[PDB]
Amino acid sequence: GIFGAIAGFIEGGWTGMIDGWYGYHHENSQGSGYAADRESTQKAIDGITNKVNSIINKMNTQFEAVDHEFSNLERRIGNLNKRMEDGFLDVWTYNAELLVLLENERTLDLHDANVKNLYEKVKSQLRDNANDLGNGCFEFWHKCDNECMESVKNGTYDYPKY
Amino acid sequence: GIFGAIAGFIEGGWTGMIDGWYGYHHENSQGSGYAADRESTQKAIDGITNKVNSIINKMNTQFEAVDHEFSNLERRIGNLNKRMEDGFLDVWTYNAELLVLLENERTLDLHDANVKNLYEKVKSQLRDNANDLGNGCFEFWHKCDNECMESVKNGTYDYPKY
Amino acid sequence: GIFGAIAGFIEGGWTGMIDGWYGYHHENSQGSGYAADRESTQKAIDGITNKVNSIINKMNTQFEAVDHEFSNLERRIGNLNKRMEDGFLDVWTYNAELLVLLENERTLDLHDANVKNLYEKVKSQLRDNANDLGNGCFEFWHKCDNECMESVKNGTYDYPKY
Amino acid sequence: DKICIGYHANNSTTQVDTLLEKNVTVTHSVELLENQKEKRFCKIMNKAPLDLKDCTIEGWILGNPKCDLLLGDQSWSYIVERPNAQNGICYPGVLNELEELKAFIGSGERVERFEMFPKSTWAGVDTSRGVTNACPSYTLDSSFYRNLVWLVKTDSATYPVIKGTYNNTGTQPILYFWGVHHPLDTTVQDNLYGSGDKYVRMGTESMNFAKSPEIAARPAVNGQRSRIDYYWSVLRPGETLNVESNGNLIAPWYAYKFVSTNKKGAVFKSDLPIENCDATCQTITGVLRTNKTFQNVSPLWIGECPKYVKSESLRLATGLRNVPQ
Amino acid sequence: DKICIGYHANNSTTQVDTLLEKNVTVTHSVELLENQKEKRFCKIMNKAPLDLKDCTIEGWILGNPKCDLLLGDQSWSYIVERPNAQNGICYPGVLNELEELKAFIGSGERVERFEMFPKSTWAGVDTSRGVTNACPSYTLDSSFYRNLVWLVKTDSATYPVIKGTYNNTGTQPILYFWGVHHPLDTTVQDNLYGSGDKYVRMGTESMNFAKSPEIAARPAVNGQRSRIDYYWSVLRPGETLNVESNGNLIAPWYAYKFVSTNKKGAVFKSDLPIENCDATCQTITGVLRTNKTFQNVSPLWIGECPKYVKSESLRLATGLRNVPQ
Amino acid sequence: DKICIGYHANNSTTQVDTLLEKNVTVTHSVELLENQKEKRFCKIMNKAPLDLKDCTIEGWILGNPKCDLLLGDQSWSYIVERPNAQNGICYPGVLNELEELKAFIGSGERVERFEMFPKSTWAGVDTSRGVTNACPSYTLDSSFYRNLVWLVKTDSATYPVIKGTYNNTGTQPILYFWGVHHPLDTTVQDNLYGSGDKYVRMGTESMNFAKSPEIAARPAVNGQRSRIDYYWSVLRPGETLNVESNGNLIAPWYAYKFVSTNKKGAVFKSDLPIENCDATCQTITGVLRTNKTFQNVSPLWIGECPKYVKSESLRLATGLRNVPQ
Ligand SMILES: *[C@@H]1O[C@H](CO)[C@@H](O[C@@H]2O[C@H](CO)[C@@H](O[C@@H]3O[C@H](CO)[C@@H](O)[C@H](O)[C@@H]3O)[C@H](O)[C@H]2NC(C)=O)[C@H](O)[C@H]1NC(C)=O
Ligand SMILES: *[C@@H]1O[C@H](CO)[C@@H](O[C@@H]2O[C@H](CO)[C@@H](O[C@@H]3O[C@H](CO)[C@@H](O)[C@H](O)[C@@H]3O)[C@H](O)[C@H]2NC(C)=O)[C@H](O)[C@H]1NC(C)=O
Ligand SMILES: *[C@@H]1O[C@H](CO)[C@@H](O[C@@H]2O[C@H](CO)[C@@H](O[C@@H]3O[C@H](CO)[C@@H](O)[C@H](O)[C@@H]3O)[C@H](O)[C@H]2NC(C)=O)[C@H](O)[C@H]1NC(C)=O
Ligand SMILES: *[C@@H]1O[C@H](CO)[C@@H](O)[C@H](O)[C@H]1NC(C)=O
Ligand SMILES: *[C@@H]1O[C@H](CO)[C@@H](O)[C@H](O)[C@H]1NC(C)=O
Ligand SMILES: *[C@@H]1O[C@H](CO)[C@@H](O)[C@H](O)[C@H]1NC(C)=O
Ligand SMILES: *[C@@H]1O[C@H](CO)[C@@H](O)[C@H](O)[C@H]1NC(C)=O
Ligand SMILES: *[C@@H]1O[C@H](CO)[C@@H](O)[C@H](O)[C@H]1NC(C)=O
Ligand SMILES: *[C@@H]1O[C@H](CO)[C@@H](O)[C@H](O)[C@H]1NC(C)=O
Repeated sequence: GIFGAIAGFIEGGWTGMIDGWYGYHHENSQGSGYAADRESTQKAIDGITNKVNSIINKMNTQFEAVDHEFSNLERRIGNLNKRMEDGFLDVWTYNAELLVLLENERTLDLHDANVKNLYEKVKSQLRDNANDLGNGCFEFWHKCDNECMESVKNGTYDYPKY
Repeated sequence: GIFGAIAGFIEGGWTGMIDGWYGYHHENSQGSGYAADRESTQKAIDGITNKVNSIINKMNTQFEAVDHEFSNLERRIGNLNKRMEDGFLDVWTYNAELLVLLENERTLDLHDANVKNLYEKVKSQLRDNANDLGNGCFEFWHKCDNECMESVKNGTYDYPKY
Repeated sequence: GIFGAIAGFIEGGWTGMIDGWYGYHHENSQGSGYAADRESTQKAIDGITNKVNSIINKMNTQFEAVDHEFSNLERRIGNLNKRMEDGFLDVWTYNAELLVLLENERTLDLHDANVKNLYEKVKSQLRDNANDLGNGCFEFWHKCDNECMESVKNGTYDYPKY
Repeated sequence: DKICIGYHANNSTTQVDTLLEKNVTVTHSVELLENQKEKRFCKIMNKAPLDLKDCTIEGWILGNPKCDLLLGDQSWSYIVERPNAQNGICYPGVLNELEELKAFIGSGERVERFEMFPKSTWAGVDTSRGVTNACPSYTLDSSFYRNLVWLVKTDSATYPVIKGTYNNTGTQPILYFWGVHHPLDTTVQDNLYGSGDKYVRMGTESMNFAKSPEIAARPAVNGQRSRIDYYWSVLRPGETLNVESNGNLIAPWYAYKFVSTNKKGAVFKSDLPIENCDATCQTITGVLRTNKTFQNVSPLWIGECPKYVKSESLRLATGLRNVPQ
Repeated sequence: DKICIGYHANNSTTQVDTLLEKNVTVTHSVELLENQKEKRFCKIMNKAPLDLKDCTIEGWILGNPKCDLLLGDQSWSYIVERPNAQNGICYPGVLNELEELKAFIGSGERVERFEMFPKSTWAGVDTSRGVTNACPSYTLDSSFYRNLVWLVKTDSATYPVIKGTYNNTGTQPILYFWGVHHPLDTTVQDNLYGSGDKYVRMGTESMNFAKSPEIAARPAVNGQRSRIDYYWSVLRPGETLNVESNGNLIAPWYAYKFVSTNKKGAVFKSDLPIENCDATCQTITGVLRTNKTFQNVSPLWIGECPKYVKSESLRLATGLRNVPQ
Repeated sequence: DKICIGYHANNSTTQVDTLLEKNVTVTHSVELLENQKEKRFCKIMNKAPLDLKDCTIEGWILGNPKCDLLLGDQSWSYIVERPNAQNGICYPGVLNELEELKAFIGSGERVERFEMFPKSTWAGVDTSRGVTNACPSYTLDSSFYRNLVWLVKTDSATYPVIKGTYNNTGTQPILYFWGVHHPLDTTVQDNLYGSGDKYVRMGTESMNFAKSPEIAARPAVNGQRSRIDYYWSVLRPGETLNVESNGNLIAPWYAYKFVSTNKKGAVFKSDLPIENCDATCQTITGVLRTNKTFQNVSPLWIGECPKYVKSESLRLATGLRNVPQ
């Protein structure tokens, strides 16, 4: 991934976070847990759903081959028909296969970017008050209970306290 | 946006900066004002103008449908002509509509990246000497008059002073 | 480049680093030298080789024009043949030329991203222990011999020492 | 106390390809291509197809006596012709503009058989002896096409000029057939039509036809060295057909009121079974039941089908790179 | 003291679509598609089109007496045929290879009418009585095509062999017409051409023609049960045409020196008004005046037109996401 | 002590274009298009092409006496016809369905000439005097096609009915030719075939032919005002051909056992030299020797060629932006 987060500085995924694409693992006195970031997950779901549907809609025409026959004295127009039908078959096979390879690459980059930005949103809030361990984890210099955790996730962390 | 600046950590645009795409708002003893960064704005204008023109040039051929008629005993070649004309109409409608959706997405990412890099160029110059507020603004720890401001914008800010 | 490293905050390339695409220049008591980062270079070589080969494979069909002749009373089907052959020639010229312009842009961004991430991998390891000069160089606050240098490059730099 | 940023992994082994990398396992993905068919023919728009069974298109539409099963009115969503159908043109000869006829019939939806020229149309000729052992029915060993009548000479008085007329006063075009007989020698000619230069002439407001017998011995086919030149045309609404001949006329007896289709029209040459089922999408090699966008089953279909493509797979990534730990 | 990094917003409500998102407001954008036409026909390359008005292509080029307005030399950038034009083939019959003729004429730019065979070409026949009430002019109620001559028999002496010759010694190909008459019965035949087997034969260095009258009563059209088989050909530079006939010949009188176009050529079937204006791009449904790359007006045009496409809109983003505050 | 992160630069001046920027120098790149040809014809699959030299396709396959170099069996990977070849149809006339014949022959790989009807096939006619000064050989000034025989009348007894038969009992289709003579006047007709209505009739299990002479003086070509209507057909395995005629028959003498190609087939009209070399890819304007994906040399080729495209260049970036310092 060109953004460097997925299978990058965050080496692996979380099979434990089952309720979304991107999110958090917190650990404090009340214990541990996974939680999806629903805003960035839902935004990605909408974008990718839109992309799938747009591809499906642009591909919703069909070239129609026909059953028509040609006599032994119509070799030229019979072959013209074959070469044309094959002609369109090749451009649409090309269009579909190339599009999928291109879209797949960009889709993975999209997810990679979103994890990166999520990581940046958190680093930007905490600043001095946490230690960035280099792997997507932050160690707080102060006690962070459940409302503190939740204010980091909803993007309203209150730095001047603590 | 995958780079996270436009409608991201910089939440909104500036209707007050009318003379360019990306730029600055400064505030010191001499007052306030907007100024475009002309280097990054012009570079983007050239790139996007090039992209528009390249699309226009690649689309500067035309498939030519014809007026030719076919008798009641030429149903096969008449239908061959129709299916071919419709065939090319569908691939070009596909090519144009898909290209525009793809290019639009990447164009918005381009602008998003450029704002991000502009923000990085400034953060990199100031270092210790300013406080990053998390929204694209930096609060100086020292007095920054108009020449100081202008040296930040032209990328020659002199850290060892002040 | 949208990631801001190549011909960006790292202003130029190194003609002295001949053995790879991305890498390092170190300078300590034992002297100076260039070394490629083989992991990120090889990963890029594989990706780009895959991209070239995928393009070559998707383009490995051919529309076949024919030698067939048409009498003076076959102006309609002769012209149908011409317009169809020209029709496919135009879509494939379009497909090839557009693809190359698009792939070239994204390829340069790929390299640009990889240099950026390489720079981030190093900044993340060193932290306090080096001064980021803003141009892709880090000045160590401690002596860094050859094994220290090599541990930065292989991503096992040991911060708690020194 | 710590908070970590991370991403979803799961038990997926499903892979996609990208420009940069093959065989990448992703958490979620969607396949856009269908490679699955039901190997049979079904109804389309809840209308049944027409099975020709042991009759070819020509045998069916000419009224080959061994195609009586098909004889009459038909409605079809499409036509299925069996590869080994034996009942076509039984009396040797060429059906002219055969490929255009097939295309015409393929563009149709329904035919109504009706009597166009009763045998009593043709004054002073015999209409009851025009049979042949090249055209057996399932009972008689010498019959003839149910839609044509082989007119021969009476007692021995000379083959007079016969005449027929039909004004198409209906709303539908009429598909009809006729022929010209070409005996192998001049005595067979004389035995059937008498002496003199013979002609078959035919005309509407927009069509002209004129031909003479071309007497010659051709290689034997179904026991005949003679030939028939079969023809077809379409009488448009408001048009009128005049027939004039003094011999060698295979006359139009029955014809077809023809309903052209609003849809597409298909003629499938296949061995596949026709069954009692519904479908929205029918290809020549089977039924597709999908919501998918592409298919690699067949370029040839009737109904609402996905785009045909030569690809084995078109799997689109939706989720992210699967990196479980 | 502070400095902020930011981006442009404005009052734009113009939106674009992307793969990820519909209806995104952007600060700047450009529309690539034209959906606007001027509903009229104009000059192309400052050359005017040819309006056929109440004449069809056949009536014009055969010299139908009611098409005298068009008669003679013409230059055109394209041709406009009106849907309800009544003046075509007045004496019933088929123009052979009609669709190829239209394609030929469509590839042209200019015709020069000239006399190819003066009536005095044909020795021993009448050239002054070949008229018909099926071909009225605007004055006479019985006339005939200005480019053909219906040759009939004189006093009553037998229809001799007539002969004509033209060596094309010019630089341009010649478009010319001729016919074969088919009377309804044998007495009309005799009254006009006398007895005996009749023929019409025609030949150049590269073309052969031979046909006989086919006597039969066809349904009446414009009061005639007879027919004419109209033909056309092109005499190439250096080629020579020989005509030989002993009856039933509708002779070539006037013909056309033909200038083939370097451009494309169009024949527009339309009702749209022709006006006094210029254009670089003319479609069948109107004029386009644009610099834009695509258009969804028509696939059918003459001139320099944008690519035809079925899209309502193709708006390209140039500026960025509009987020005013 | 310091460590720096950086990237490769080199001495490259090779440039690529991108959507955002033209003329970008990159460290590494690959060109995908070939613009280079060897201006000659070579072997394909180590099989040689057939050079027609001074003979056209018609002259070769009809057996024009000046094409004896080519006469007999041939095997070819493709055919080269020279633009200025003078030896085609020497006795004036039209080869019917000429374009279909060329397409047929183009789909082939090998012909075997064999005698199909020995001259002794035709009872009671002269087979030794059918020559003409329009068809000189390189020795005789009056010869005729090696594959046809111009049958004329003997002493003066009347042109009897002649008959020929060939059952194709082999595994390959047979390409054969025949003609109908059209004298300029009725005395030349009488001098060669005698009086009476003449015919040429021909038939197989699937083909019928019938034509009469059409006597008329056409413009002189190679010193002849007469004409021949040349025809061709293909006798399929298992089929039998019957010939019947009483005059004006240009008879089939020799024919060709035809081997259809599994590959593509090409007929190149070119002046390029044929040389002693191998190739996998041969275009009409030269040989391509490449591994590249595209080419802008020609859309017309035989062999395994790269995709034809109108582009001057298709250079793909692989390395990065070249910024040496
Ligand atoms: C983001 O998360 C933070 C932390 O969960 C949210 O702040 C919390 O807001 C609730 C009320 O919405 C506060 O509870 C209140 O406490 C008082 C007693 O002091 C009680 O009388 C009220 O009825 C109510 O229960 C809670 O203290 C506060 N947590 C803090 C300040 O740490 C915040 O609202 C969230 N924002 C969004 C946009 O979701
Ligand atoms: C980037 O912006 C900075 C700040 O505006 C530019 O530095 C400024 O350069 C001017 C001259 O070009 C200096 O003014 C000079 O002052 C002396 C008196 O000390 C006077 O004798 C000269 O005639 C001239 O007016 C100005 O002091 C200086 N500002 C500083 C150092 O803060 C810089 O040139 C800009 N660079 C680029 C590449 O645009
Ligand atoms: C990344 O680079 C570092 C630095 O080059 C590598 O650490 C080095 O590992 C070697 C052994 O693999 C250490 O040498 C050893 O020294 C002892 C004596 O103390 C000797 O008995 C052993 O035989 C061996 O020579 C070397 O000290 C150590 N350098 C340090 C710790 O600074 C590291 O292995 C590299 N990792 C990867 C994955 O490449
Ligand atoms: C790689 O992909 C091919 C087909 O795309 C598949 O047959 C093969 O098993 C895959 N290999 C791995 C290791 O997934
Ligand atoms: C039948 O055709 C004739 C034309 O010959 C026409 O005059 C007559 O009105 C038609 N009859 C009907 C009932 O339409
Ligand atoms: C969304 O787009 C559609 C057409 O693309 C338009 O009709 C509709 O008004 C748009 N909605 C908004 C909220 O912009
Ligand atoms: C006209 O044609 C004849 C061929 O029959 C030719 O010999 C003669 O030279 C031609 N005349 C002119 C003036 O070209
Ligand atoms: C820019 O490119 C064109 C062709 O693409 C070339 O002719 C020209 O020399 C190039 N200019 C520079 C400065 O590289
Ligand atoms: C030749 O053709 C006849 C058909 O007329 C057939 O009966 C005969 O068996 C054939 N001969 C051979 C040797 O195939």
